[PDB]
Amino acid sequence: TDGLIFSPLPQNKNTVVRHYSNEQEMPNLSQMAQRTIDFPTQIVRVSGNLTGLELSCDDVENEIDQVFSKKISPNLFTYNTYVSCGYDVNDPEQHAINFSIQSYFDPLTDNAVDYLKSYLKEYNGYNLFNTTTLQIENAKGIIVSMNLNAGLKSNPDKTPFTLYRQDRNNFYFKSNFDVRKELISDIYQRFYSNDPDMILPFFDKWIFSYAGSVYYSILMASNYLELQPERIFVMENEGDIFVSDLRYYFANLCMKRNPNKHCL
Amino acid sequence: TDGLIFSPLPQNKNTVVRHYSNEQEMPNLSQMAQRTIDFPTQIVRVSGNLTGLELSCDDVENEIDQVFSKKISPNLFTYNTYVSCGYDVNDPEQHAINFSIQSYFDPLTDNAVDYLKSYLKEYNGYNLFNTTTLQIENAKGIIVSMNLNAGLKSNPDKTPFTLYRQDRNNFYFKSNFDVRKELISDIYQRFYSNDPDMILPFFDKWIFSYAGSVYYSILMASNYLELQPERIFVMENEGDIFVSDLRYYFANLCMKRNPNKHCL
Repeated sequence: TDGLIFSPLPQNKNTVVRHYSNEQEMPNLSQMAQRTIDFPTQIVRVSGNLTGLELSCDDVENEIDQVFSKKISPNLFTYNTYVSCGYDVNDPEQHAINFSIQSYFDPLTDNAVDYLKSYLKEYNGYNLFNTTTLQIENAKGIIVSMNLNAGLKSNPDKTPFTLYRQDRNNFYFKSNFDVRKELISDIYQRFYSNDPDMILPFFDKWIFSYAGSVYYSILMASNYLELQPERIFVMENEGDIFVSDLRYYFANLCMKRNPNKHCL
Repeated sequence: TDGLIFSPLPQNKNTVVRHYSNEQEMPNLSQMAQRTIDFPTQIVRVSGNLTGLELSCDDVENEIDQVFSKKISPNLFTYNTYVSCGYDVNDPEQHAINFSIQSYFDPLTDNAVDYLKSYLKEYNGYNLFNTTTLQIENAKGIIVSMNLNAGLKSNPDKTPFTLYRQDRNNFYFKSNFDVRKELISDIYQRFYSNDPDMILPFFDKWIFSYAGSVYYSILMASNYLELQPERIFVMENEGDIFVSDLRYYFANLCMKRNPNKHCL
């Protein structure tokens, strides 16, 4: 209802999907302080045609889970991973015909970085089904292009609301780890506050430099806010960006968390 | 008003702003095809503290227009320029205390490229007020992070409306010239259509691959659309991005242009 909400994943016919994530967990700053060096976000964007290989999607997904997903633990990494396998519904054995892996993940500590370098030594480039390779890439960086909605939602259980104002701001980060350490932590600490000396400086930092002044009136009139931090991964090659289908946004139900029913 | 609408940030207090652009001109694909030289988008992001120099904002704005804006003609360039000057409101002369130039522009013809290279040799690095220099930079490329709003606007003359759905999609372009040639032209040609075989394939191309299907219902229910194509200029240095405060969006007042008063 309120808090972090993940967008629904892509719907497709005759597909087994496995989805694994701990990104809903709040950033734990005490844990991330144990990483003392920058490390790039790891990106997987792999797919392949399996037609004729006589694999089942159970085999495909179990093998990917064994060489990738089960090696990335929620206690060492923040990750969001989506593994798809399409099958031939008309094939008497319903063999797989394709698969895809989409993932981003970040080591959370220096020890996690150590583990990661050993995992990569073993599995980067792993041959998947003699069709493609498990290629784990370094994102060069990430551009967050963040949208803010402020408005009045009559019915909190439904999607429509009266949009009063929309703003965009854009920031470059070295990694999704830094996004979580700096931006996501601050959303939790100050975006869900009705203390004016918390939320308005939050607006000045992330929306625009005097947004606190502009939004005081707007927050008094509003009861519902959203932040959509679109994460645009900047890859090494010129012109190569990656935006995962794995999205999240923040809904702020002021009407339910504050006595005055509004956001200030 | 509908079509391209400029959306600068709310003007800071005690500021003189001049805004110059021909970007509201629709793309003419036949004219744009006459350019054979790929050229990067030109970027100006200049600012300086003028406190104590006893300049008026008129002095500032006229000097900038003489060495910059007047030199970039709308018949050789597509440009968008915002020149700001803050003044000391309590100073009896209200002297200037700061200024900024924000601009992006593209040569429209091979001859315009010729003029540009000569203009740059003369004026790149020009001394502005013994405080900073006029620097024109090459954008490496542009990431467009485009937002779509669809909803129900009761009163077309005011801002609020009932938001039904929002989507983001992201694209890389080499230049703003390419953005206008590919995306902006298509906005004019198909987004401003109530032909389902025009607008819904537009959605399939630019929003997401089956957006026509999902939006069919929503466009029948909606009467108001917006596209916010945020242009994130990627500069040469790693981690260096530029977003101008000069934004534009496209409003589509389906109530004013279509017989059944809705977007389909």
